[PDB]
Amino acid sequence: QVQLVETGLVQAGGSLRLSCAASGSISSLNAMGWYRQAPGKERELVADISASGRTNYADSVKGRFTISRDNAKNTVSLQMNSLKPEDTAVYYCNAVGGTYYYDEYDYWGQGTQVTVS
Amino acid sequence: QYPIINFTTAGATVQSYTNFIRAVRGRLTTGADVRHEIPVLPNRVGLPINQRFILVELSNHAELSVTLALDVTNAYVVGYRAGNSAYFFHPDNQEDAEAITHLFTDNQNRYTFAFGGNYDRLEQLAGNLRENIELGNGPLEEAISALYYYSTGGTQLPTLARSFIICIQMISEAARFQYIEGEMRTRIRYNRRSAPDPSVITLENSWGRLSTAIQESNQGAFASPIQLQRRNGSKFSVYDVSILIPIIALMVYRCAPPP
Ligand SMILES: [Cl-]
Repeated sequence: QVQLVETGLVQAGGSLRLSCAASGSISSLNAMGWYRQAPGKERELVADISASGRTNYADSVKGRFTISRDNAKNTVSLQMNSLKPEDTAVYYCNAVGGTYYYDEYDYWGQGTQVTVS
Repeated sequence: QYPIINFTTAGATVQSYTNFIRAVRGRLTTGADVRHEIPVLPNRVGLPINQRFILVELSNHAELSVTLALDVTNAYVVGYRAGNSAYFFHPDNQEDAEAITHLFTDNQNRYTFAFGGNYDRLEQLAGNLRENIELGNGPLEEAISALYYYSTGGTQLPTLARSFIICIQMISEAARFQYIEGEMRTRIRYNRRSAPDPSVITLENSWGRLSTAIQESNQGAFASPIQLQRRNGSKFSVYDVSILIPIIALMVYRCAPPP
């Protein structure tokens, strides 16, 4: 019982913010992050962050995207600046958790379309 | 009354450590379920409670001692005994809560923690990420001390979490990954303490997804890639089981074997 909710057309070089809140039986919730897929291509990790503050970033978006996490409300943010048409894709929130291993569950959001240029 | 594997850091060697881990991998798995050359841990739903646990008794030169309990289905530490007191992580489900009641049934003080054994929670409590906590014989001898002294009112919560982090990796994670067993063997051998690097952290985080990816694979080929990191923290992807064979020693049960 764990659900993900994704809030958040942009012009090239503009900014955009995506959020992902979690709720329900998330006691041992670990990392949370954002993947993306441009149709026909493939899912790419974009960013993720552990409640403990460990941040990861795809090379492509370093210095452009910033991922933040608010533990108080189990929510994750994605600040996307200097958008390129190449960033156009369906973006998926992702959450991993488990008391007996980091990724006992691997839940995905329904995705939000992002269109650039 | 569960089987008990014994290890001491006092006089520890690369060989005694290996025999230890080897014996631990052997007690976790009957060996009946092997897929793509990698043994799968027993399934949790069917498993009789008298086959669910394994005890690891640790000692050090101080001659202090704690007994950890490992879950045969995940190989994780689920709790430990020290003296006449036993302590367990918060279990995710109710079925697992029940099973815990069969461990260390003879000491007067049982306790459940207000937190799971998940790294993010442990790292928070410890005030340190895994990459900031050194591993090796030294660290282990210290974890043992601190786990023990917790049952006497000697060690505070932060040091307990840290110590959990050390034991879980040097034991559970090493049982799961031969690559990680190898990391520990290098330390010790040379008498080092060092924090684990990305290549290690990232594996410890993807054991679950890795197991699924392999068991749901198409004759090995992953439906979708697993993101890993090299020693230098450069990101990369694995799509096929054949390249993980030397890396991973055990898989958590995800699917039924494909006939
Ligand atoms: Cl560590």
